[PDB]
Amino acid sequence: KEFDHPHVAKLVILPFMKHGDLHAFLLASRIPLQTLVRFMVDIACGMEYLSSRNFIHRDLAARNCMLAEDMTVCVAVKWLALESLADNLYTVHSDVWAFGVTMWEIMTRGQTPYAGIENAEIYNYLIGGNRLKQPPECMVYDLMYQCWSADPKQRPSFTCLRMELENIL
Ligand SMILES: COc1ccccc1CNc1ncc(C(=O)NCCCN2CCCC2=O)c(NC2CCCC2)n1
Repeated sequence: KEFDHPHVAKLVILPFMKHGDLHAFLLASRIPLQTLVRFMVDIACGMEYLSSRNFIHRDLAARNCMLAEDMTVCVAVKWLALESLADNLYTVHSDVWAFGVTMWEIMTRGQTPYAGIENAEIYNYLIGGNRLKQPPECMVYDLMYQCWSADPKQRPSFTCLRMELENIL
């Protein structure tokens, strides 16, 4: 883990991050569409770097992304792909799933995905063709929705995700 990218947490023994994790942060602010999308580009650059080095993360979520003082985000069952729950299969494609849900957390400013649903009924709930809902006023919903295709080969790579997100400006 001698990785070095500005959207991947350095190994120093971790740096001190003035503004906390992105989850607690987004939660402080609830209790603009333009700052949230920048959050998403960051995590996507971070994730592009890791998967290029064939590092499979396995626990991507807002809680595990960190805001530095400059306010860039760096990357450090409710997030798990169909195939990770059913077959304990973890890949770039399930990491892409998790990002999808992180994209949703951001847009809900830190809501527990599938809030009124138990851990145990998410699978059943996901094979039903059901996904996380488009949050009240959200443009973006389409990209995160691709990230949760049943066929992991239809989920867009982190390079595509970043571009669709960078593009959206
Ligand atoms: C999780 O560990 C890390 C991973 C990657 C880089 C750095 C670290 C650890 N560094 C670090 N530095 C400052 C903090 C830290 O707490 N900073 C103060 C943040 C307080 N908040 C929360 C809402 C707004 C605010 O300013 C921290 N917190 C851990 C992470 C999640 C909960 C507790 N952690």
